[PDB]
Amino acid sequence: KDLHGRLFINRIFHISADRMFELLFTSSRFMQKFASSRNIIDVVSTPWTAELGGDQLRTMTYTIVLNSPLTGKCTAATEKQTLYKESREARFYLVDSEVLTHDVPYHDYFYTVNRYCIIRSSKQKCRLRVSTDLKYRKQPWGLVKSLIEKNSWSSLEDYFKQLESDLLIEESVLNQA
Repeated sequence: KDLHGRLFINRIFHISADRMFELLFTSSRFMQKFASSRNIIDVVSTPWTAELGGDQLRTMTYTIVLNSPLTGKCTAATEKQTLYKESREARFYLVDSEVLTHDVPYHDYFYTVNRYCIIRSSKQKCRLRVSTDLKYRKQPWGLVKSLIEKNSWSSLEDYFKQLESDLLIEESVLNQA
């Protein structure tokens, strides 16, 4: 853990900081393959756009195919991302994302905030840190809250485990030559 939330990824990758940003935060081959493998469909992203103070913003929408008897056939989702003005090309990227689901039970109660930190180590190597917090617009109580928490944290752990694994596979491709 860190002060922001549960720390899911904290790993050195032999991928440059700039390439890591491109992999995760543009419409990359890696992301097309990763989203499809997670049954995330109809991905639409606005362009990264500067706002007055120097942060850059974009919005993504997509549909998560769940096929679950607990959460339903699918859910729409919205992800708003902020690339912080403190970021520096080839050195440091900080992206905060706020993710809302539209259709699952209790969708109006909770949302997630993820913080992605990419820090240069060397010319072709960086550290990726990802932390997530589960936030509430309406506080559930007791057994309802425990159900939301257990299912959300389990789903997030599986997602980031696969993201990490797939980045290690991409790392192998990038370092072959």
